[PDB]
Amino acid sequence: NPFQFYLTRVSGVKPKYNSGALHIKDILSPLFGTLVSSAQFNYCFDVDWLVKQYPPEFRKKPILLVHGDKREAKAHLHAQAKPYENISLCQAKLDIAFGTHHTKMMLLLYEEGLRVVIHTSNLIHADWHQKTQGIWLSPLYPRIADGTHKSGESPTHFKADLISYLMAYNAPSLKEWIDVIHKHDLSETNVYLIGSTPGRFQGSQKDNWGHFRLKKLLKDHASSMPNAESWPVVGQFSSVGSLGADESKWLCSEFKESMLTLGKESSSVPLYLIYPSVENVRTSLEGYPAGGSLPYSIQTAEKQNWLHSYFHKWSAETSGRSNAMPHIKTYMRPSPDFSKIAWFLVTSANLSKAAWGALEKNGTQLMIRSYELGVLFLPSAFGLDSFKVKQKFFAPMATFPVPYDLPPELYGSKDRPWIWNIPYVKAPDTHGNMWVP
Ligand SMILES: O=C(O)c1ncc(O)nc1C(=O)O
Repeated sequence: NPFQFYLTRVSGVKPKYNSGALHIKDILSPLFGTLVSSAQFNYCFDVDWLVKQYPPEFRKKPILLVHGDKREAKAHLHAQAKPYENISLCQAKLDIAFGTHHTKMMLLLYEEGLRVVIHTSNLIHADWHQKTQGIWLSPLYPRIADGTHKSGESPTHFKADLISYLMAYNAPSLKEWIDVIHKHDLSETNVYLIGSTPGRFQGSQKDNWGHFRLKKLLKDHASSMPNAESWPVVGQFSSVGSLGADESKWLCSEFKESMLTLGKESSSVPLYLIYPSVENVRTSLEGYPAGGSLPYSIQTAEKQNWLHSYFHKWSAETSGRSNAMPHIKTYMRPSPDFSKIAWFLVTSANLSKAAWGALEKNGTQLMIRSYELGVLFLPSAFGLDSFKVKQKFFAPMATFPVPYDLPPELYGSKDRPWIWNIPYVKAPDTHGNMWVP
Protein backbone atom coordinates (compact mmCIF):
# COMPACT_ATOMS: atom_id res chain seq x y z
CA ASN A 1 0.00 0.00 0.00
CA PRO A 2 1.18 3.54 -0.73
CA PHE A 3 -0.83 5.23 2.00
CA GLN A 4 0.96 4.13 5.20
CA PHE A 5 -2.22 4.83 7.17
CA TYR A 6 -2.53 2.62 10.26
CA LEU A 7 -4.80 2.06 13.23
CA THR A 8 -3.47 1.36 16.71
CA ARG A 9 -3.73 -2.18 18.09
CA VAL A 10 -6.88 -2.89 20.12
CA SER A 11 -6.78 -5.34 23.02
CA GLY A 12 -9.67 -7.78 22.77
CA VAL A 13 -10.36 -8.04 19.03
CA LYS A 14 -9.48 -11.14 17.04
CA PRO A 15 -5.93 -11.28 15.61
CA LYS A 16 -7.15 -10.58 12.06
CA TYR A 17 -8.17 -7.07 13.21
CA ASN A 18 -4.72 -6.34 14.66
CA SER A 19 -2.81 -7.78 11.69
CA GLY A 20 -1.35 -4.62 10.23
CA ALA A 21 -2.23 -2.45 13.22
CA LEU A 22 0.57 -0.76 15.17
CA HIS A 23 1.18 -0.44 18.88
CA ILE A 24 3.53 2.30 20.08
CA LYS A 25 6.10 -0.40 20.93
CA ASP A 26 6.03 -1.41 17.25
CA ILE A 27 6.58 2.21 16.14
CA LEU A 28 9.62 2.56 18.42
CA SER A 29 11.01 -0.96 17.70
CA PRO A 30 14.61 -1.28 16.43
CA LEU A 31 13.05 -2.73 13.25
CA PHE A 32 11.91 0.81 12.33
CA GLY A 33 15.38 2.28 12.86
CA THR A 34 18.29 2.59 15.26
CA LEU A 35 17.11 5.42 17.48
CA VAL A 36 19.44 8.32 18.20
CA SER A 37 16.96 10.87 19.56
CA SER A 38 13.25 11.59 19.47
CA ALA A 39 10.71 14.37 19.94
CA GLN A 40 7.25 13.57 21.35
CA PHE A 41 4.69 16.27 20.54
CA ASN A 42 1.50 15.65 22.47
CA TYR A 43 -1.20 16.92 24.81
CA CYS A 44 -1.23 14.47 27.72
CA PHE A 45 1.76 12.44 28.94
CA ASP A 46 2.39 9.54 31.33
CA VAL A 47 6.17 9.73 31.33
CA ASP A 48 6.80 6.49 33.25
CA TRP A 49 4.63 4.60 30.76
CA LEU A 50 6.14 6.40 27.77
CA VAL A 51 9.77 5.47 28.54
CA LYS A 52 8.73 1.83 28.99
CA GLN A 53 7.41 1.84 25.37
CA TYR A 54 10.88 2.50 24.01
CA PRO A 55 13.08 -0.59 23.53
CA PRO A 56 15.32 -1.04 26.59
CA GLU A 57 18.47 -0.35 24.56
CA PHE A 58 17.01 3.02 23.46
CA ARG A 59 15.52 4.22 26.74
CA LYS A 60 18.40 6.54 27.63
CA LYS A 61 18.53 8.22 24.23
CA PRO A 62 17.43 11.88 24.41
CA ILE A 63 13.70 12.60 24.39
CA LEU A 64 12.07 16.01 23.93
CA LEU A 65 8.50 16.37 25.19
CA VAL A 66 6.60 19.18 23.44
CA HIS A 67 3.56 20.20 25.50
CA GLY A 68 1.38 23.21 26.27
CA ASP A 69 1.01 22.90 30.06
CA LYS A 70 1.27 25.89 32.38
CA ARG A 71 1.39 26.66 36.12
CA GLU A 72 0.70 23.55 38.27
CA ALA A 73 0.11 21.29 35.26
CA LYS A 74 3.57 22.24 33.95
CA ALA A 75 5.13 21.57 37.34
CA HIS A 76 3.40 18.17 37.42
CA LEU A 77 4.85 17.28 34.01
CA HIS A 78 8.34 18.38 35.03
CA ALA A 79 8.06 16.21 38.15
CA GLN A 80 7.12 13.24 35.93
CA ALA A 81 10.23 13.66 33.78
CA LYS A 82 12.72 14.52 36.53
CA PRO A 83 13.83 10.87 37.19
CA TYR A 84 14.95 10.54 33.54
CA GLU A 85 18.06 12.65 32.93
CA ASN A 86 17.70 12.22 29.14
CA ILE A 87 14.26 13.91 28.92
CA SER A 88 14.00 17.60 28.04
CA LEU A 89 10.83 19.65 27.78
CA CYS A 90 9.56 22.38 25.46
CA GLN A 91 6.56 24.43 26.58
CA ALA A 92 4.75 25.53 23.44
CA LYS A 93 3.53 29.10 23.75
CA LEU A 94 -0.26 29.45 24.03
CA ASP A 95 -0.84 33.21 23.95
CA ILE A 96 -4.55 32.96 23.07
CA ALA A 97 -6.90 31.84 25.85
CA PHE A 98 -8.53 28.38 25.72
CA GLY A 99 -5.95 27.08 23.24
CA THR A 100 -4.06 23.84 23.74
CA HIS A 101 -1.06 22.06 22.29
CA HIS A 102 -3.09 19.27 20.75
CA THR A 103 -0.71 18.04 18.00
CA LYS A 104 0.29 14.38 18.22
CA MET A 105 3.56 13.80 16.42
CA MET A 106 6.81 11.87 16.82
CA LEU A 107 10.10 12.93 15.25
CA LEU A 108 12.37 9.88 15.21
CA LEU A 109 16.05 10.46 14.39
CA TYR A 110 17.91 7.24 13.55
CA GLU A 111 21.40 6.31 12.49
CA GLU A 112 19.82 5.33 9.15
CA GLY A 113 17.73 8.47 8.56
CA LEU A 114 14.64 10.25 9.90
CA ARG A 115 10.99 9.29 10.41
CA VAL A 116 7.94 11.48 11.03
CA VAL A 117 4.88 9.98 12.75
CA ILE A 118 1.66 12.03 12.79
CA HIS A 119 -1.06 10.36 14.83
CA THR A 120 -4.03 10.89 17.17
CA SER A 121 -3.14 9.27 20.53
CA ASN A 122 -2.15 10.82 23.82
CA LEU A 123 0.93 9.28 25.43
CA ILE A 124 -1.00 7.34 28.07
CA HIS A 125 -1.81 3.65 28.37
CA ALA A 126 -5.55 3.96 27.74
CA ASP A 127 -5.13 5.73 24.41
CA TRP A 128 -3.34 2.71 22.92
CA HIS A 129 -5.39 0.02 24.69
CA GLN A 130 -8.96 -0.21 23.35
CA LYS A 131 -9.54 2.96 21.31
CA THR A 132 -9.73 3.46 17.57
CA GLN A 133 -6.73 5.70 16.76
CA GLY A 134 -5.02 6.67 13.49
CA ILE A 135 -1.33 6.80 12.50
CA TRP A 136 0.46 8.11 9.43
CA LEU A 137 4.01 6.70 9.11
CA SER A 138 6.43 8.66 6.91
CA PRO A 139 9.00 6.78 4.81
CA LEU A 140 12.47 6.41 6.25
CA TYR A 141 13.96 9.71 5.08
CA PRO A 142 17.67 9.38 4.18
CA ARG A 143 20.27 11.94 5.14
CA ILE A 144 21.52 14.26 2.39
CA ALA A 145 25.25 13.81 1.80
CA ASP A 146 27.34 16.59 3.35
CA GLY A 147 28.37 19.03 0.64
CA THR A 148 25.45 17.94 -1.55
CA HIS A 149 23.04 20.81 -2.33
CA LYS A 150 19.54 19.56 -3.02
CA SER A 151 16.16 20.55 -1.69
CA GLY A 152 15.01 17.20 -0.38
CA GLU A 153 11.54 18.59 -1.08
CA SER A 154 8.49 16.57 -2.12
CA PRO A 155 5.88 17.45 -4.75
CA THR A 156 3.51 18.10 -1.80
CA HIS A 157 5.95 20.67 -0.28
CA PHE A 158 5.93 18.59 2.93
CA LYS A 159 9.49 19.38 3.98
CA ALA A 160 9.08 23.16 3.86
CA ASP A 161 5.58 22.90 5.34
CA LEU A 162 6.79 20.84 8.32
CA ILE A 163 9.66 23.27 8.90
CA SER A 164 7.17 26.14 8.74
CA TYR A 165 4.91 24.43 11.28
CA LEU A 166 7.87 24.01 13.66
CA MET A 167 9.13 27.58 13.13
CA ALA A 168 5.80 28.85 14.48
CA TYR A 169 6.81 27.60 17.95
CA ASN A 170 9.80 29.99 18.05
CA ALA A 171 11.49 27.45 20.32
CA PRO A 172 15.23 26.68 20.60
CA SER A 173 14.75 22.95 21.12
CA LEU A 174 12.67 22.86 17.93
CA LYS A 175 15.20 24.86 15.90
CA GLU A 176 17.45 21.83 16.52
CA TRP A 177 14.86 19.56 14.89
CA ILE A 178 14.34 22.02 12.05
CA ASP A 179 18.07 21.73 11.31
CA VAL A 180 17.78 17.93 11.45
CA ILE A 181 14.92 18.02 8.95
CA HIS A 182 16.89 20.37 6.66
CA LYS A 183 19.62 17.69 6.49
CA HIS A 184 17.24 14.91 5.32
CA ASP A 185 15.60 14.12 2.00
CA LEU A 186 11.80 14.11 2.34
CA SER A 187 11.07 13.98 -1.39
CA GLU A 188 9.16 10.66 -1.27
CA THR A 189 6.39 12.22 0.87
CA ASN A 190 3.02 11.92 -0.89
CA VAL A 191 0.77 13.56 1.76
CA TYR A 192 0.10 17.26 2.39
CA LEU A 193 0.62 18.73 5.85
CA ILE A 194 -2.35 20.52 7.44
CA GLY A 195 -1.48 22.27 10.67
CA SER A 196 -3.00 24.73 13.08
CA THR A 197 -0.89 27.13 15.13
CA PRO A 198 -2.20 29.85 17.48
CA GLY A 199 -2.51 33.30 16.01
CA ARG A 200 -4.45 35.82 13.97
CA PHE A 201 -3.67 35.45 10.27
CA GLN A 202 -4.44 37.92 7.49
CA GLY A 203 -3.48 38.35 3.87
CA SER A 204 -1.19 35.65 2.53
CA GLN A 205 -0.74 33.95 5.92
CA LYS A 206 -4.49 33.23 6.04
CA ASP A 207 -3.96 30.19 3.78
CA ASN A 208 -1.21 28.73 5.97
CA TRP A 209 -3.34 27.10 8.67
CA GLY A 210 -6.60 25.54 9.80
CA HIS A 211 -9.57 25.19 7.52
CA PHE A 212 -8.22 27.85 5.13
CA ARG A 213 -5.12 25.69 4.60
CA LEU A 214 -7.45 22.81 3.72
CA LYS A 215 -9.41 25.04 1.35
CA LYS A 216 -6.27 26.25 -0.43
CA LEU A 217 -4.98 22.69 -0.92
CA LEU A 218 -8.34 21.56 -2.28
CA LYS A 219 -8.53 24.60 -4.55
CA ASP A 220 -5.03 23.94 -5.89
CA HIS A 221 -4.70 20.15 -5.97
CA ALA A 222 -8.16 18.63 -6.35
CA SER A 223 -10.52 18.94 -9.29
CA SER A 224 -14.24 19.53 -9.35
CA MET A 225 -16.49 16.91 -10.90
CA PRO A 226 -20.02 16.88 -12.35
CA ASN A 227 -22.65 16.71 -9.62
CA ALA A 228 -20.11 17.74 -6.97
CA GLU A 229 -23.04 19.10 -4.92
CA SER A 230 -24.04 15.45 -4.39
CA TRP A 231 -20.70 14.35 -2.88
CA PRO A 232 -21.20 14.52 0.91
CA VAL A 233 -18.72 15.76 3.49
CA VAL A 234 -17.96 13.54 6.47
CA GLY A 235 -16.46 14.73 9.74
CA GLN A 236 -15.57 12.28 12.48
CA PHE A 237 -14.27 13.38 15.85
CA SER A 238 -14.22 12.75 19.57
CA SER A 239 -14.91 16.25 20.94
CA VAL A 240 -17.08 19.21 19.95
CA GLY A 241 -16.54 22.87 20.78
CA SER A 242 -19.09 25.66 21.02
CA LEU A 243 -20.07 26.24 17.38
CA GLY A 244 -22.66 28.98 17.89
CA ALA A 245 -26.40 29.44 18.20
CA ASP A 246 -27.22 27.89 14.81
CA GLU A 247 -25.52 26.28 11.83
CA SER A 248 -25.02 29.59 9.99
CA LYS A 249 -22.60 30.94 12.58
CA TRP A 250 -19.64 28.68 11.67
CA LEU A 251 -20.38 25.04 10.83
CA CYS A 252 -22.24 25.50 7.54
CA SER A 253 -20.85 28.93 6.67
CA GLU A 254 -17.05 28.98 6.74
CA PHE A 255 -16.21 25.42 7.89
CA LYS A 256 -18.41 23.52 5.42
CA GLU A 257 -17.47 26.01 2.67
CA SER A 258 -13.78 25.19 3.08
CA MET A 259 -14.52 21.45 3.15
CA LEU A 260 -16.71 21.64 0.01
CA THR A 261 -13.93 23.24 -2.04
CA LEU A 262 -12.79 21.37 -5.15
CA GLY A 263 -10.75 23.06 -7.85
CA LYS A 264 -10.30 26.68 -8.81
CA GLU A 265 -13.73 27.94 -9.93
CA SER A 266 -16.46 29.57 -7.81
CA SER A 267 -25.30 24.52 -0.62
CA SER A 268 -27.28 21.28 -0.46
CA VAL A 269 -24.16 19.14 0.04
CA PRO A 270 -24.93 16.50 2.72
CA LEU A 271 -22.94 16.87 5.94
CA TYR A 272 -22.49 13.70 8.03
CA LEU A 273 -20.99 14.13 11.51
CA ILE A 274 -19.84 10.95 13.27
CA TYR A 275 -19.65 11.08 17.06
CA PRO A 276 -20.35 8.31 19.60
CA SER A 277 -23.82 8.04 21.10
CA VAL A 278 -24.36 7.15 24.77
CA GLU A 279 -25.20 3.61 23.68
CA ASN A 280 -21.98 3.38 21.63
CA VAL A 281 -20.04 4.22 24.78
CA ARG A 282 -22.06 2.04 27.18
CA THR A 283 -21.56 -1.06 25.03
CA SER A 284 -17.89 -0.29 24.29
CA LEU A 285 -14.86 -2.38 25.27
CA GLU A 286 -14.02 0.25 27.90
CA GLY A 287 -17.59 0.91 28.97
CA TYR A 288 -18.57 4.32 30.29
CA PRO A 289 -14.91 5.20 31.16
CA ALA A 290 -14.29 5.60 27.40
CA GLY A 291 -16.35 8.78 27.83
CA GLY A 292 -13.53 10.26 29.87
CA SER A 293 -11.86 10.84 26.49
CA LEU A 294 -15.00 12.19 24.81
CA PRO A 295 -15.14 15.54 26.64
CA TYR A 296 -18.36 17.04 25.25
CA SER A 297 -19.79 19.02 28.18
CA ILE A 298 -23.48 19.61 28.91
CA GLN A 299 -22.87 23.37 29.11
CA THR A 300 -21.68 23.40 25.50
CA ALA A 301 -24.23 20.91 24.15
CA GLU A 302 -27.36 22.49 25.64
CA LYS A 303 -26.61 25.69 23.70
CA GLN A 304 -26.39 23.96 20.31
CA ASN A 305 -29.02 21.22 20.17
CA TRP A 306 -29.39 22.06 16.46
CA LEU A 307 -26.03 20.29 15.96
CA HIS A 308 -27.15 16.87 17.15
CA SER A 309 -29.46 16.35 14.18
CA TYR A 310 -26.21 16.06 12.17
CA PHE A 311 -24.85 13.23 14.31
CA HIS A 312 -24.31 9.66 13.15
CA LYS A 313 -23.39 6.61 15.23
CA TRP A 314 -19.89 5.19 15.48
CA SER A 315 -19.71 1.97 13.47
CA ALA A 316 -16.55 0.20 12.37
CA GLU A 317 -17.35 -3.39 11.38
CA THR A 318 -14.95 -2.91 8.44
CA SER A 319 -12.03 -2.79 10.92
CA GLY A 320 -13.62 -4.83 13.74
CA ARG A 321 -13.71 -1.69 15.90
CA SER A 322 -17.38 -0.81 16.47
CA ASN A 323 -16.75 -1.31 20.21
CA ALA A 324 -13.38 0.54 20.25
CA MET A 325 -14.43 4.12 20.83
CA PRO A 326 -12.97 6.65 18.35
CA HIS A 327 -10.19 8.93 19.38
CA ILE A 328 -9.01 9.29 15.79
CA LYS A 329 -10.38 12.31 13.91
CA THR A 330 -10.96 12.16 10.17
CA TYR A 331 -12.59 14.27 7.47
CA MET A 332 -13.31 13.15 3.91
CA ARG A 333 -15.31 13.72 0.71
CA PRO A 334 -17.01 10.52 -0.50
CA SER A 335 -19.07 10.04 -3.66
CA PRO A 336 -22.89 9.92 -3.38
CA ASP A 337 -22.82 6.12 -3.10
CA PHE A 338 -19.75 6.18 -0.79
CA SER A 339 -17.79 3.95 -3.21
CA LYS A 340 -15.06 6.56 -3.91
CA ILE A 341 -13.53 9.49 -2.03
CA ALA A 342 -12.08 12.72 -3.40
CA TRP A 343 -9.70 13.10 -0.39
CA PHE A 344 -9.11 11.91 3.18
CA LEU A 345 -7.68 13.82 6.17
CA VAL A 346 -6.47 12.28 9.43
CA THR A 347 -5.70 14.86 12.12
CA SER A 348 -5.63 15.74 15.79
CA ALA A 349 -8.33 18.41 15.18
CA ASN A 350 -11.72 17.86 16.82
CA LEU A 351 -14.81 19.78 15.66
CA SER A 352 -14.00 23.14 17.24
CA LYS A 353 -13.25 26.69 16.20
CA ALA A 354 -10.18 26.53 18.47
CA ALA A 355 -8.69 23.77 16.31
CA TRP A 356 -9.85 24.77 12.84
CA GLY A 357 -9.92 28.57 13.01
CA ALA A 358 -12.71 31.14 12.97
CA LEU A 359 -12.94 34.23 10.79
CA GLU A 360 -12.63 37.62 12.52
CA LYS A 361 -12.53 41.31 11.53
CA ASN A 362 -15.17 41.25 8.81
CA GLY A 363 -13.78 38.03 7.28
CA THR A 364 -10.18 39.30 6.85
CA GLN A 365 -8.48 37.44 9.70
CA LEU A 366 -8.41 33.75 10.67
CA MET A 367 -8.01 33.27 14.42
CA ILE A 368 -6.75 29.93 15.75
CA ARG A 369 -6.27 29.08 19.42
CA SER A 370 -4.54 25.70 19.33
CA TYR A 371 -1.74 23.60 17.85
CA GLU A 372 -3.14 20.82 15.63
CA LEU A 373 -1.66 18.63 12.91
CA GLY A 374 -2.86 16.19 10.26
CA VAL A 375 -1.99 14.79 6.83
CA LEU A 376 -4.17 15.08 3.70
CA PHE A 377 -4.39 12.30 1.11
CA LEU A 378 -5.17 13.72 -2.34
CA PRO A 379 -5.70 11.45 -5.39
CA SER A 380 -3.57 13.80 -7.53
CA ALA A 381 -0.64 13.08 -5.21
CA PHE A 382 -0.87 9.40 -6.18
CA GLY A 383 -1.57 9.93 -9.88
CA LEU A 384 -5.29 9.27 -9.42
CA ASP A 385 -8.61 11.05 -9.97
CA SER A 386 -10.26 9.51 -6.88
CA PHE A 387 -9.62 6.81 -4.29
CA LYS A 388 -11.76 3.72 -4.25
CA VAL A 389 -12.86 2.79 -0.74
CA LYS A 390 -11.33 -0.38 0.64
CA GLN A 391 -14.16 -2.77 1.49
CA LYS A 392 -12.46 -4.53 4.42
CA PHE A 393 -9.91 -2.35 6.21
CA PHE A 394 -7.49 -5.22 6.82
CA ALA A 395 -8.30 -7.31 3.72
CA PRO A 396 -5.60 -3.43 -5.83
CA MET A 397 -3.41 -1.70 -3.18
CA ALA A 398 -4.52 1.75 -4.50
CA THR A 399 -7.85 1.63 -2.58
CA PHE A 400 -8.01 3.80 0.49
CA PRO A 401 -8.51 2.11 3.88
CA VAL A 402 -11.38 4.04 5.45
CA PRO A 403 -11.47 2.78 9.08
CA TYR A 404 -15.23 2.99 9.77
CA ASP A 405 -18.42 1.95 8.03
CA LEU A 406 -20.14 3.78 5.16
CA PRO A 407 -22.74 5.13 4.80
CA PRO A 408 -22.75 6.47 8.37
CA GLU A 409 -25.90 5.66 10.35
CA LEU A 410 -28.05 8.47 11.73
CA TYR A 411 -28.75 8.48 15.46
CA GLY A 412 -32.06 6.86 16.33
CA SER A 413 -34.81 8.88 18.02
CA LYS A 414 -33.81 7.55 21.43
CA ASP A 415 -30.09 8.12 20.86
CA ARG A 416 -28.22 11.00 22.49
CA PRO A 417 -24.67 12.26 21.94
CA TRP A 418 -22.18 11.23 24.58
CA ILE A 419 -21.98 14.06 27.12
CA TRP A 420 -19.34 13.37 29.72
CA ASN A 421 -20.51 15.39 32.75
CA ILE A 422 -24.06 14.11 33.30
CA PRO A 423 -24.90 10.72 34.84
CA TYR A 424 -26.05 7.60 33.00
CA VAL A 425 -27.69 5.22 35.46
CA LYS A 426 -30.42 3.62 33.36
CA ALA A 427 -28.36 0.67 32.14
CA PRO A 428 -24.92 -0.67 33.08
CA ASP A 429 -21.88 -0.85 30.86
CA THR A 430 -19.78 -3.81 29.73
CA HIS A 431 -17.97 -3.88 33.10
CA GLY A 432 -21.17 -3.75 35.18
CA ASN A 433 -21.01 -0.05 36.09
CA MET A 434 -23.04 3.14 35.78
CA TRP A 435 -21.61 6.60 35.07
CA VAL A 436 -21.79 9.11 37.93
CA PRO A 437 -19.69 12.30 37.62
O1 LIG B 1 -8.28 12.80 24.62
C1 LIG B 1 -8.76 13.65 25.41
O2 LIG B 1 -9.09 13.30 26.58
C2 LIG B 1 -8.94 15.09 24.95
N1 LIG B 1 -9.39 15.98 25.84
C3 LIG B 1 -9.57 17.25 25.49
C4 LIG B 1 -9.29 17.64 24.19
O3 LIG B 1 -9.45 18.95 23.76
N2 LIG B 1 -8.85 16.76 23.31
C5 LIG B 1 -8.66 15.49 23.64
C6 LIG B 1 -8.14 14.55 22.54
O4 LIG B 1 -6.94 14.15 22.58
O5 LIG B 1 -8.88 14.22 21.57
